[PDB]
Parts: sequence; structure tokens; C-alpha cells
Amino acid sequence: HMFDVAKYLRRIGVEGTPPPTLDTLRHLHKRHLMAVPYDNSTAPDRLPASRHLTNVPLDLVFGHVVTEGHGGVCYELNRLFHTLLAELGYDVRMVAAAVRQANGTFGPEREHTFDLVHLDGRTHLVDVGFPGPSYSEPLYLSEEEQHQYGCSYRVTEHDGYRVVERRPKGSDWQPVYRFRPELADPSGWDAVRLGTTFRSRATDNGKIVLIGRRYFTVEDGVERTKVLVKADEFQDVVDLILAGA
Repeated sequence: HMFDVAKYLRRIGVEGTPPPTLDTLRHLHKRHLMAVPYDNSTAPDRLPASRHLTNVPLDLVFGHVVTEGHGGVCYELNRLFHTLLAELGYDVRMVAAAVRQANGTFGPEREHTFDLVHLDGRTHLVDVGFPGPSYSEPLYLSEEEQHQYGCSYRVTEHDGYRVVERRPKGSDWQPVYRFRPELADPSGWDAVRLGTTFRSRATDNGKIVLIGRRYFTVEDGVERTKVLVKADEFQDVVDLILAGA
């Protein structure tokens, strides 16, 4: 249906129309990640012949994710969330990032679409559309260490990029993705150009992530992983992710 703030807030379990503050932004971000899973399983079905994101109507994505209760990918979840935050009064700017790959390199420059919010003289990173282990509440755009639910984060500067880095318990710092902050754009969503399944969502104190058979959980910063074998256990994990919280 047409984009509707009240319907979206109900979908993510947020009461009323909370005020346009940092406390509200933190709550909206965490609730969105708990309620709306990342899921790329049908993302190809929604791609536009023309590869311009503006050719995918926002109401189509709103209907899939909000009305029908399904998950989506970065340029679906963060596109919707940008619109929600703008309607709630925040100064939101779209940004794109290159994702750290398993081999340690970074992928294509604008592969991962997310947002920044400038509020009360400070900038926060907002990302409700990233499959892997990452921040459940907004990060400050700062190299200073930030701590949430047992994990540490920092946003360092390297070679003209800002790099989001994460450190869980017992492990070293690892980059998540990198972006050029000066390319942020209030209207950037309008300019976006477009086999393994990725599904994930946040929990109260962490995140659960399924990439193919690879099941990752983090709880208060303590990570556990398991390569799932059994079909019933695999389906139970999919169901748990997609059910939201």
C-alpha cells in the first residue's frame, strides 16, 4: 500500500510517534533490526529491468516489507528507513559503502546503501539493512571507541574513506565496510543504480545470521558459529530469523 508511518511503526513494534531525539533514533534502529529481517531470497524478483532504483516504486517495497511482513536487502530496508526517519523529522543523508570481503579486500565502491543522520550537532550512522554482524544501534561518526551489547565499534579514517570496524569479545578489530562521508546526499536514493542466501536479524542482546549453512550468533559480545547439517534444524533457524522479535 502507500507508505504510512503509523503502519510502519506498528510493524516494528514502536508505540505512538516518538519525538525526534537521539533516544528515539536508537530505539527505532534497534526495533527495526529486531522486527524486519534481512533476506535476499526473493530480491531478484523485485529488480527493475532498467537497473535504476527509482523504477522500483517505494510502495512496492513498503508492501512487501511492511504490509506483508517479509524481509529485504539493503536498498529496500535502508530506503524505507530513510523515508521513515525523514517523515519523523530527522536530517537523513544517503551514503554508499564498499563491503569488506572474506579475502580482506573491499568490494564494489557503492554496493552497500545506508544512511547518516545529523542531529544536534553530531552525525550518526544508521544501517538497518546489512546482513552480517554489525551495529544494532546507531554509531557516532568518530574514531572514538563505542560499545554496545558487548561489542566495540569505531569509525576510522583511511585513504579518504571512513571505515566501520567491529571488535567482539576475544577477537581483533575487523572492518565491516568503508565509505566516503562527503558523498552523502539527502536525495541519494534517487541516484542508486542496481546464489547464496543471506538472512539475519537482531535479538535483544545481539544478532543471529544465516549465510548458506553458516549460522552465526552473538549474545552480549560472545560469538558462536555452527555449519548446519540437518534439514529440520536449518528450517528451524530460518523460521526463527524470519519470525522477528
